Amino acid sequence: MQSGIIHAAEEKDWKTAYSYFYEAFEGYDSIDSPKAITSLKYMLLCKIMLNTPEDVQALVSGKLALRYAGRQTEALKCVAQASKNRSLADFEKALTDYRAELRDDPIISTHLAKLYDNLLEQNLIRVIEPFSRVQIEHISSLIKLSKADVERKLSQMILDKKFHGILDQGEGVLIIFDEPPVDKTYEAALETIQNMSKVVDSLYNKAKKLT
Amino acid sequence: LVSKSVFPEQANNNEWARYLYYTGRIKAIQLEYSEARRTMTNALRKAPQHTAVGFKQTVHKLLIVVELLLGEIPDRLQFRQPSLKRSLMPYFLLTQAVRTGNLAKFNQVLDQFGEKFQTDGTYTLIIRLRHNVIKTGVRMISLSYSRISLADIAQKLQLDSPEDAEFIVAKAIRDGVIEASINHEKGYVQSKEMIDIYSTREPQLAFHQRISFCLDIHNMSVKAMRFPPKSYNKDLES
Amino acid sequence: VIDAFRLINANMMVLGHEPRQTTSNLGHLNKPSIQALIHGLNRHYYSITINYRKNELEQKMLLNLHKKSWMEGLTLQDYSEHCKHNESVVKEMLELAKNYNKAVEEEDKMTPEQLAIKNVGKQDPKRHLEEHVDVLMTSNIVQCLAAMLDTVVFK
Amino acid sequence: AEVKGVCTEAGMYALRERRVHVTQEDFEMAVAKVMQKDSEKNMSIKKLWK
Amino acid sequence: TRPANHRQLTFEEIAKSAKITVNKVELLVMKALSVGLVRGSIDEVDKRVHMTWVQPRVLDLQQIKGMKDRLELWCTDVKSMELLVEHQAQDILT
Amino acid sequence: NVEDDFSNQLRAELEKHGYKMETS
Amino acid sequence: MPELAVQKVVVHPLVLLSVVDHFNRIGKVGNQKRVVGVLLGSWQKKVLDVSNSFAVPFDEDDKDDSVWFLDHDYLENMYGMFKKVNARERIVGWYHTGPKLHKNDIAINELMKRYCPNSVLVIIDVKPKDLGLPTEAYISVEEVHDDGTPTSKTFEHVTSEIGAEEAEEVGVEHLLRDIKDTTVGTLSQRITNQVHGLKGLNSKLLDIRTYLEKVASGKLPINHHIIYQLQDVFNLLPDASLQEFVKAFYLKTNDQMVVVYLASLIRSVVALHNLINNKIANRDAEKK
Repeated sequence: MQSGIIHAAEEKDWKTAYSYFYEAFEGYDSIDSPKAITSLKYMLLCKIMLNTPEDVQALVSGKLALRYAGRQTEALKCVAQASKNRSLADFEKALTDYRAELRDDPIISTHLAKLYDNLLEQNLIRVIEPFSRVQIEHISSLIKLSKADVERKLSQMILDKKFHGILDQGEGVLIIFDEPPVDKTYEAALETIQNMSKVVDSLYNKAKKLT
Repeated sequence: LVSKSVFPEQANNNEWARYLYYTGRIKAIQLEYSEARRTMTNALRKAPQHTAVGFKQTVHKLLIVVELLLGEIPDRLQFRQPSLKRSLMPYFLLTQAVRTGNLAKFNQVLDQFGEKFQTDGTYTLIIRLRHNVIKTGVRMISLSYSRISLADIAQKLQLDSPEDAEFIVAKAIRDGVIEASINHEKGYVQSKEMIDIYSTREPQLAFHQRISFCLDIHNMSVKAMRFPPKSYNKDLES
Repeated sequence: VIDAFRLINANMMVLGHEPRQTTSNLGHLNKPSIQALIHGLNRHYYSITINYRKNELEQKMLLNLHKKSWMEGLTLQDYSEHCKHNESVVKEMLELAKNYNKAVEEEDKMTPEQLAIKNVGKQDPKRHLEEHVDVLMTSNIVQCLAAMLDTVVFK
Repeated sequence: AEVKGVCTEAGMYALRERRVHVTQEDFEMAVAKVMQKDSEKNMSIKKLWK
Repeated sequence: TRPANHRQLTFEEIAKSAKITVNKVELLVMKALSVGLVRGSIDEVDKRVHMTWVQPRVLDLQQIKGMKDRLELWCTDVKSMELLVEHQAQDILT
Repeated sequence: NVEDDFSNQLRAELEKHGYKMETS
Repeated sequence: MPELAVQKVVVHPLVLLSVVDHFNRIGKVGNQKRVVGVLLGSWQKKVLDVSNSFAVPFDEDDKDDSVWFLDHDYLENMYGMFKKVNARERIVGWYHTGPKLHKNDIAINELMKRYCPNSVLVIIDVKPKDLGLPTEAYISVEEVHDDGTPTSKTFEHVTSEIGAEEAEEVGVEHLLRDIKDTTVGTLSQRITNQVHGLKGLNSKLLDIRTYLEKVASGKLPINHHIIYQLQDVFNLLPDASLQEFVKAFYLKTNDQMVVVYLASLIRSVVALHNLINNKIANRDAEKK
């Protein structure tokens, strides 16, 4: 349980940290330590960081995991749900009331920054999916976050090729391309053809003997 | 003489190389660069002979001026490999001049060097090499941008007049190698072309040329494999 | 594998009478199953000649397969399918390619057992890569050729 | 056998930490884990293997 | 009449003949695509109707004459093409 | 092709400084 | 009685063979007349594999429909007899000897249902023709007509294929002066298939075409099916489009060539020397 705190927070190996908290959690229930309550809270913190909000929600049940549940588990369950729906706005309002609980743990604090950025990216692709030649301002309203931050994020996404587009800063519009015509037939063909050029070089060397 | 000739198809490999080189210089004069380059290259591999040593320098020297005219601009690497780089050396300058596409550099270099060039059989061609340099400049101006002012182009290539740029651009479009429009009144060249090879009927053409070179290679590999066994079969072995 | 017997006694074979009776025969001998069968055959009357009464009308009936060849020669599949085939083959060809380099560099050996271990001669990259180029080429030609033929003709 | 046991124990630690390279940390825990095996060998006045 | 030879037709003529408004003619026409009485689309970006397929009204004498002359042209086409396919790859065909 | 490297290093540093003053 | 229990029909080489023979065997009764036989085979199988056929006497008029003779006795004696040898093989039905499907057929079929547990109409187009198959399969379907009287008996086509046991295939090769014809195989066969397809398509279009002329003038009925089919051709408007090529073939033969040459080099010494030995070899052989 102590190992997770260090692992998660600084190194950013959320998997490794999670596996450690789960080892404590198992051990703890058998005696029924209060420490068990704490451990369950951490597991949820680590998966939300990965941004699989689904698992965070599913694992907390009204069953067994209600006896290791707390206040933290309830703040964690809502922010995840908000992240799953792809609205930034809900997560942000929710986060204000909970902030006191978040601050005590260093693991969440660091994890929130990245999770915030992730929320913007997923929210963005959703806005971008049906649209084409959409105003940036329209996008800024849907995300409900500041215009500049949006322009910047939008650019990163183009680079990564998340939806692939071009952002026109000269007109206040974002150009969206959609549903690639890129085919696997072509892509597979590229790997093979590079290996062929190698074989011919080796063949020519042997050729010299024959001549 | 050529029109009345018939080369046997069962002539030997030295005989073919000599014939091909010599034929190659002739079609190049007529305005047929495409067959001229291929005939000269193949002669060198076909017969490595001690006769062949005297010929090789001429074949490469003539070959380079012959390529520039067809519409390919040869790369640097080719100069480096046959270790005859020095023989090739005055030629190498003429090449760097086409890739830049600037007219002014070409005329000076080609003149001083021109005296040497007379020797290979290049002199007749030499004049026509002038036009390739600009043709390469026009292809870059149209392709790269949409609209750039006519005056900017005039300065870059070093043409005599901004007026001179119009007339040359106007001819080039008719040939249809450029695929642009020049707007005389508006003061710019408009790029009508876009870079593609999947759009029109054209990916099929792209396959056609790739496949075409192959059909010849296939026929040669297969026939050649069989060829020692043909003599063994005649020698009476199964 | 068919044989004919009239079947006559053992003594007739032993004496050598049995070839006097058979005249107007050619005869033949085959062995489905060892010495025991040969002995059984000799005792009987051995293989007496079987001829066939056959002709071209009967021969034509047996020839057949499908008139349905009529629909099938023209038929070509969905374009997504054309792509599946092309992809599967190019992907396959990559795997074998790495062995191929060795193959061309070497293969001085001509002894099938030694070659097999040395340059992965058994599971050869040459045989299979050729086999692969040939399926892909033919498959693409018939599908492509049909699509175009149908277009012109129906309209 | 004990000395090799250090490298071998190290690998278990690298998986656990989820590393790809066996770090210094893996080795720290390994010496101490191997020292406990040694202690057992000595207690029993017979070899461990059977 | 017009669909068959060339696919598209204007939607403006059909609304005026109806003598009923544009916002209610579309409604019946959509219903017709749905059942399968007719197949195709209504494109309001140009206010035209693109018909993919049309039903042939049944037991009309005139239609039989119409299909016959077309059919003969197709028959020619098959024969013309067949000579070409055999010409190249004849060695391979045997 | 042509030797772009010799020319770009000298041009890029120098031209850029004048361009700073000239334009944004 | 069962005719609806067959989706697919497969025939052995035997049945196609057997029918031609029966035609003569009856005492050469033909012309206008036909010859029928029993088909013996399977049923209660979605696939119909007709095992054998044996000859039956028959006189047919197909220009009338109020006279035909069908031998009653043969069907019954043959069904009763066969159970002991094969309990699955029962009388599957009867073959008609061309040239095409008739309405004249429903009548003959009816009797066959009564006698025989099963019937099926396999139409073998006349005396030996064609490179491919000449058999079509039909099952008698009962339908309503919304203009006449419900319960009419007519024939609907079902897919015809072939198929036979291992021993039989082996027999065909022995007898025959080749093995089989085209349907798809080698590189050559696929191209033949294409040419086979064009002559075949052309035949189908003539049937429709000759019919329209006959319906328009000469007053053959107007059916919704014929008209539906024709209209679609115009509507679909297929548009020629890109793709399907490859260039790989050359590299493979080139790769094989280098190895092939190493083999010819070792071969050369023996092959070259052998030439002299052969001429001398012939003299020695003759001497001793």
